Amino acid sequence: MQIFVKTLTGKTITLEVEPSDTIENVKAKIQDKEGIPPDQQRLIFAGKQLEDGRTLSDYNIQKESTLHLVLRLR
Amino acid sequence: AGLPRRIIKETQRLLAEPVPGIKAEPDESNARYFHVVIAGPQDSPFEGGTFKLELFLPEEYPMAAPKVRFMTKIYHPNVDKLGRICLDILKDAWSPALQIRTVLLSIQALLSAPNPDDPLANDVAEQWKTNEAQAIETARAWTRLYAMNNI
Amino acid sequence: EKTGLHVHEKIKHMVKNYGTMITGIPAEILGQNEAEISVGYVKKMGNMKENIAEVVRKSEMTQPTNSCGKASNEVCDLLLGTEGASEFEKSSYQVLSGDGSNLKGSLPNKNLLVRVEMDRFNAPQKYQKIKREEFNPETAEKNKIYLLEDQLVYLDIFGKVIDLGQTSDTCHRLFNAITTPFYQNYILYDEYIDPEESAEEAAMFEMGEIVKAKMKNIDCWTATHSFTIFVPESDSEDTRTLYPYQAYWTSHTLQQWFSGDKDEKLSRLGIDGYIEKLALLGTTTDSKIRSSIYGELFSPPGKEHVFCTGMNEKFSPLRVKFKVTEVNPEIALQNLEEVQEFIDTNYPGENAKDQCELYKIKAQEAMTKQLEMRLLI
Repeated sequence: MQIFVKTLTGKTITLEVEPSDTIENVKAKIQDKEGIPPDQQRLIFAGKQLEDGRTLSDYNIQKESTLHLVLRLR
Repeated sequence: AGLPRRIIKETQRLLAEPVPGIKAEPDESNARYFHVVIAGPQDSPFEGGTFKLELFLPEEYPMAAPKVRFMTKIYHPNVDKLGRICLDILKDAWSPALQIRTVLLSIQALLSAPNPDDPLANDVAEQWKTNEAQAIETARAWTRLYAMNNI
Repeated sequence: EKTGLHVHEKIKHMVKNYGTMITGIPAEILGQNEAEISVGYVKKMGNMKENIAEVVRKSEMTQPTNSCGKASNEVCDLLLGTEGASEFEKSSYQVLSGDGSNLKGSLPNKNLLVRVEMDRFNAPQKYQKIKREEFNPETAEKNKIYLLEDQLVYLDIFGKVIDLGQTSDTCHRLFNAITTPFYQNYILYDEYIDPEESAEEAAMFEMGEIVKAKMKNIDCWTATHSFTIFVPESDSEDTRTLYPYQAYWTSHTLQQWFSGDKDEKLSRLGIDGYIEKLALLGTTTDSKIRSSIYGELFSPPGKEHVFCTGMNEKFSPLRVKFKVTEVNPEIALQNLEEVQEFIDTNYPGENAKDQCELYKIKAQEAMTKQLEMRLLI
């Protein structure tokens, strides 16, 4: 329902979502909260990268979860 | 099935007007499978080699990207241990205005322009970035070792 | 004696030199946080100090951000300050005039900072005929067209059903014209399908031309790129040019952007010259020139002719959005000089390379100490 996203800076930011919110949605949630486009972000959860066609319940994360926002890739 | 026209016509256009340095044929059985030989580009550590690939059209093809696998052993930092290549699009995904010929061309280009700052095989990328000249030396050795005498 | 070119000068020197350090996060926090996300890369047998060492060495926590939006964000909180930029967040972006008018006219001869956002048109290119009996908007694929026996809808990114203004008689026709089973679930704008072949293909062509038409009045837009531009106070119409500041996902850092002096190279376009190119991005319908210009503006230094080719041909149409505000050299150069204090205080060294090498090391140590902690059972 409402989740956390921790950056490497330790800047935790909290979002209100829905179990049937697509992962492409959370990134736009983040866009509205941080002014970072979704194409310039990558979310991982408990090791695993999250892909754009899936939902939080399909990754099995609800209530007080932390997603790591990753803002450097190669 | 074996249609649509799109796959049919792409497969004709590939056999009719092929990509210089690239041969790409359908498999007799399975029209969505493709045997590909790409020549080592001139002015590259793979010059004078021939490299076998398989290209598969997934069953959603026109909008899923085709899967590509190097069969031939190659010393390149954008091809992993299992001959997989990064087909990733930059701040975008695969559109259907991208066809098989674009991916074939793209692999070709990648052979000329090895990118170690986007590694898929870390040991070789890591050696490509510090001892480039020793990387390339081994690259030429491998193409002699695995990519010459292949037809 | 506090210029506009003094802020360009100082922020460019400082990014170039200290990289990730301009943010002013302590190395001990980088280390801990990276340790946290990387705990699971450590091998579980052998001597742990060596296994940890191996992970800590391969790390790249100190390498600067890559997200174009996180870069532009941190430019903002320098030039404007925390509370400064927090209330520049508010300002809604103005989409760029066909020709470039609103931007030119939104550029007084103060010390201003435009922040741009750039949107790509993420319109559906998939459609699926389906029975209504089995639809379920929270079950099916989003950003797609659905063709029911008697209605033609779009499921959008959030999973809203949006009707596409078609009678049920046209829908009926279309549904029933499309019989060959691999075109039941397929793509809208296939170029190999011929209206003058089948009724099926005429249908698939027609439904596609509907959707294309409707869709040019629907917010399909999603954000793709982020940057800033800096417009220092001049004393002329020529002694005035602009300085764009970006990064890019998996491409380059602001540090890299400055070290190949792209900002300067784009300031040698002219202000009208930049905006004219930038304006054409959103208005051309030729992919080859959308690609060309995109490369010219947004590629890392030097890869301008190969950044947007083959697989990275730009096919989505784009929408440039800008918002402006002003920069008090005095608050910005205090923001920067306050960062330089932090660096010199906590990461002392007489080369800057040395100050960074100290940062990294202190990061690595922190990280090593957290992992050492975490993995003692």
